[PDB]
Amino acid sequence: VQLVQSGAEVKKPGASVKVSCKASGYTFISYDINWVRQATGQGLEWMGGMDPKSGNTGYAQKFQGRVTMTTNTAISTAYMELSSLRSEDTAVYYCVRGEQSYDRTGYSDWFDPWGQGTLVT
Amino acid sequence: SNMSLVKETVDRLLKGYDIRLRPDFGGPPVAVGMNIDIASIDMVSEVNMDYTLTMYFQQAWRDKRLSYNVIPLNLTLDNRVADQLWVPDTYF
Amino acid sequence: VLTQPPSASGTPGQRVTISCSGSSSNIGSNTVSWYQQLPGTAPKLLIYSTNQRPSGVPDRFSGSKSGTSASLAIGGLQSEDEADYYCAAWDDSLKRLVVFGGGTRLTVLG
Amino acid sequence: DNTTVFTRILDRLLDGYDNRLRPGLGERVTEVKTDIFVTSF
Ligand SMILES: *[C@@H]1O[C@H](CO)[C@@H](O[C@@H]2O[C@H](CO)[C@@H](O)[C@H](O)[C@H]2NC(C)=O)[C@H](O)[C@H]1NC(C)=O
Repeated sequence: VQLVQSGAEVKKPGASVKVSCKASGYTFISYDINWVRQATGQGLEWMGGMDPKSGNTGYAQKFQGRVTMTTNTAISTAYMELSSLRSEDTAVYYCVRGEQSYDRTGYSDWFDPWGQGTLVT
Repeated sequence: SNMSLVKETVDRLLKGYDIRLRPDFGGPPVAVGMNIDIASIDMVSEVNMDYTLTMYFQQAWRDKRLSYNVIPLNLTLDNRVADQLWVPDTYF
Repeated sequence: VLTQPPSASGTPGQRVTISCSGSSSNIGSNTVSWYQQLPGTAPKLLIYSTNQRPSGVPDRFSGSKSGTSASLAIGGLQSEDEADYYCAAWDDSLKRLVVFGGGTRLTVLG
Repeated sequence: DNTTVFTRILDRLLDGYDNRLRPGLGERVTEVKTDIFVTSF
């Protein structure tokens, strides 16, 4: 598959940002989109997740009240709304399709395709 | 704590409990109240002259031996303890 | 937290291992999955379900899991194995939560 | 002697446990996360 995401954005602190990636190559409903941040100087950090078929989200503890991951089934595009920006929210925001395999002995989950897409504040 | 407190409560209730003796053995009769939540009446067979019914058959009585004061909450015990209590010998 | 060595060293041809540690709620209960990230691009899946390997990754790479720790063995180390390797592990503290490791910068001595 | 520690843990794990009282009998509410895999309908 592939997850084509949006271009780079530049905004000052406090201005809510917009980042979206359109899912192409698979049934956008079967798999759940997850968002991941990666500060240039440091490693990956999980932003949150949300099942498109329902719309239920699982935001990380440290972005509990700042992120809004909605989706549009019609266009097969999912996007977040990070608000209350600071100087430390500059990082490349990937959107990763979370594949899953369930069977007799429990779940096993992973982020298969990944994307791209930067942001600086 | 609470968990242990109840552990000793129930252990004390069951220690020295004679399952062979009904509530108030030497006293007045014990009164058993019954409910039935009929879950289903499956098959009424005219050939076998019988029917089948699944129910939640419930009984309620008083057993002064099983009285406690040191907690207020309604106790619900694992079903395996029903082997160690006195339960009426009801039959259909 | 998923602590793993900040970096690793290896000369070509020597098997080297990246190891990650975590509580019993993330790696003990669930399965890890390693993510390579060649410098200057986006990370891509490397190992999933702690053993299996996607179509495209050579048998060169393998994964393992012992109790509350997981290890990525990079056998036959080559030049193009210079990257950062991250491990993820779904945690059961909440209904949806993953934990990415700090990352391990693997260099190729020479 | 890896077996000694395993057996010690297995024997000690059940000391004082009352299997008639659900975990958190008065402190909490027992959350049970259920899951089903239907081998055949
Ligand atoms: C034990 O169970 C009884 C029976 O359900 C509970 O009695 C009820 O208590 C509420 C108040 O908390 C009353 O409004 C109801 O009318 C009571 N029902 C009956 C049938 O008595 C009781 O609360 C439970 N706990 C204790 C400590 O008694």
